[PDB]
Amino acid sequence: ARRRRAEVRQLQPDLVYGDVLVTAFINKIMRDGKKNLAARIFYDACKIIQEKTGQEPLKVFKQAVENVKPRMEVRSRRVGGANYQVPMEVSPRRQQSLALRWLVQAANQRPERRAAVRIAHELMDAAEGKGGAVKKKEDVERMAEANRAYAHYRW
Amino acid sequence: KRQVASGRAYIHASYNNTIVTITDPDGNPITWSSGGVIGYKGSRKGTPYAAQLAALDAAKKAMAYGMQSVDVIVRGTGAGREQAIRALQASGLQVKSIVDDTPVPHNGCRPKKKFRKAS
Amino acid sequence: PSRKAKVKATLGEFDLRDYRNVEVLKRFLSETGKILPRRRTGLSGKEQRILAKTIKRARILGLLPFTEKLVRK
RNA sequence: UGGGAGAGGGUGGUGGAAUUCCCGGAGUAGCGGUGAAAUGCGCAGAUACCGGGAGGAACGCCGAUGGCGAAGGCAGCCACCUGGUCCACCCGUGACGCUGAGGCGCGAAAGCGUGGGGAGCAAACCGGAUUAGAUACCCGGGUAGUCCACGCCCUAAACGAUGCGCGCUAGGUCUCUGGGUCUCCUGGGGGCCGAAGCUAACGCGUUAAGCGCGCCGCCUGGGGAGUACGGCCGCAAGGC
Ligand SMILES: [K+]
Ligand SMILES: [K+]
Ligand SMILES: [Mg+2]
Ligand SMILES: [Mg+2]
Ligand SMILES: [Mg+2]
Ligand SMILES: [Mg+2]
Ligand SMILES: [Mg+2]
Ligand SMILES: [Mg+2]
Ligand SMILES: [Mg+2]
Ligand SMILES: [Mg+2]
Ligand SMILES: [Mg+2]
Ligand SMILES: [Mg+2]
Ligand SMILES: [Mg+2]
Ligand SMILES: [Mg+2]
Ligand SMILES: [Mg+2]
Ligand SMILES: [Mg+2]
Ligand SMILES: [Mg+2]
Ligand SMILES: [Mg+2]
Ligand SMILES: [Mg+2]
Ligand SMILES: [Mg+2]
Ligand SMILES: [Mg+2]
Ligand SMILES: [Mg+2]
Ligand SMILES: [Mg+2]
Ligand SMILES: [Mg+2]
Ligand SMILES: [Mg+2]
Ligand SMILES: [Mg+2]
Ligand SMILES: [Mg+2]
Ligand SMILES: [Mg+2]
Ligand SMILES: [Mg+2]
Ligand SMILES: [Mg+2]
Ligand SMILES: [Mg+2]
Ligand SMILES: [Mg+2]
Repeated sequence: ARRRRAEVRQLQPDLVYGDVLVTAFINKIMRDGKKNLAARIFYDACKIIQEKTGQEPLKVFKQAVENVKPRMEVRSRRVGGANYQVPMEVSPRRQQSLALRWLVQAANQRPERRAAVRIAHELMDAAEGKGGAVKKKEDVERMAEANRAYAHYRW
Repeated sequence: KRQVASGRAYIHASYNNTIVTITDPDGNPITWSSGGVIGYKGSRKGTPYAAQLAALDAAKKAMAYGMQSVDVIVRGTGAGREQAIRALQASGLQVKSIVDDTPVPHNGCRPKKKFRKAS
Repeated sequence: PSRKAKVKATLGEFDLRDYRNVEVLKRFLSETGKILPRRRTGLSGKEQRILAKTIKRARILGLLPFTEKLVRK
């Protein structure tokens, strides 16, 4: 993006929730272009968040996400030869991107054999406040701010 | 312990550190801090954040004597002078007035090479 | 910019050689005991040069200051 | 004769800011330093703050794109001693002028004698770093020296890299100093742009490299070489 400012492509609303944030997560769950396979995993997991919880998946989803959105992170920079981790805020678009990605990544790191389960189980632990997705998040934040001595390098 | 209520706050900014000395209404020091007194051990001492803490530390230490207001005296130029001030204005302590009093010779001693080639 | 009125403009008939007239000379020193530059005092090369000689004399007598404290920063 | 502007020079005196040191108070763990550090300093209490002393050196703002001087070069303030120079009047001498081999004097910094003084800075040196090494650049110390008196040395990018003097050849603009019928004229300086013209160009252009006259000094391809030798000069280093 040396020229213009790149336009964030708009996604197709969910066919089961008319939600774009879902399709987004579904795409991240997606492997080698096989979307059908992906979609299933999600819904199948939504049905599992249905049984094991009176709350509707869509709601568990949102919350799970919301908790894993980092609000601060440390990006590098060169000064005097040494490298400094400059703590800077995190734009909305990126917060989301890191969230959904982190979930799926944390999910597939889980011990349960069935995919749809891991996505369901990670999603739950998420909204709950626990889970490695959130651990990754809290860590990015610990990292950031924990360098407040270099914050005077406003990006 | 002695109770003072009002006093002086001398911020001494440098490019290597920022020390702070809180004194009674007529110069005698009550408490003090610096980038060293607090954690930072090195070049970190000069950073503005360091300045902020040193300010707060000294500020806090001071209130443990009653100090409620202070007159500020700034000396020197440094990557962390304004922050020390801002820190004291927020340290609960009342900042009666800020005043620079950085020493400057009316041209006298020959500076080290590190500062010449000037003019 | 520098247009809050020239120092000479405000004063009236004064003796630039009177090193005791602190009330007037006072007008030519900045917020600090520093001698204001022509672009501010509004004097002429010849006058400003005379003023300076005077201001300095005053300082020796204790009438005027060599330096003052800034009150902000 | 009357009037003027100057860091022009010499001597004495004197003021305040800052650095260092010492004394005292108050305070307590660090200060310092760098790209990052370490050497270094600190509980025998440093750094930071306040008060008092001692000492040396240099004068902030004004300060300019400014002024003075034959150059070197010259700024805190006061007094004394002293050189140059500009303008007005148009009053005296009556060509008494210009240049100037040699000579004599002056001559930044460093350096050299003898004697002082040494706060800060700082060749050498002693150390810490950096580096492949680091006889450096960066950091901590530090002697000569830097300051003064007296005597030497006499060099330089001592530069406008432009020898003095005089006369002549559009103007515009800014500026420092005088005089005036103080829009603007006149004179002496300092800059910028430019007529004619000049210049290999770059550029110069009433402050000439322009147009001319007088006198001095220099140059004659590069290296060898500012060397050798010989003279002068110097205490020496070395200079011509
Ligand atoms: K010696
Ligand atoms: K031509
Ligand atoms: Mg498929
Ligand atoms: Mg003089
Ligand atoms: Mg030790
Ligand atoms: Mg002890
Ligand atoms: Mg003292
Ligand atoms: Mg002494
Ligand atoms: Mg002159
Ligand atoms: Mg010169
Ligand atoms: Mg006559
Ligand atoms: Mg006659
Ligand atoms: Mg000489
Ligand atoms: Mg000398
Ligand atoms: Mg000597
Ligand atoms: Mg030193
Ligand atoms: Mg190398
Ligand atoms: Mg080595
Ligand atoms: Mg050194
Ligand atoms: Mg020159
Ligand atoms: Mg000649
Ligand atoms: Mg002109
Ligand atoms: Mg002229
Ligand atoms: Mg003129
Ligand atoms: Mg022409
Ligand atoms: Mg021209
Ligand atoms: Mg001529
Ligand atoms: Mg020529
Ligand atoms: Mg010759
Ligand atoms: Mg030859
Ligand atoms: Mg030679
Ligand atoms: Mg030689």
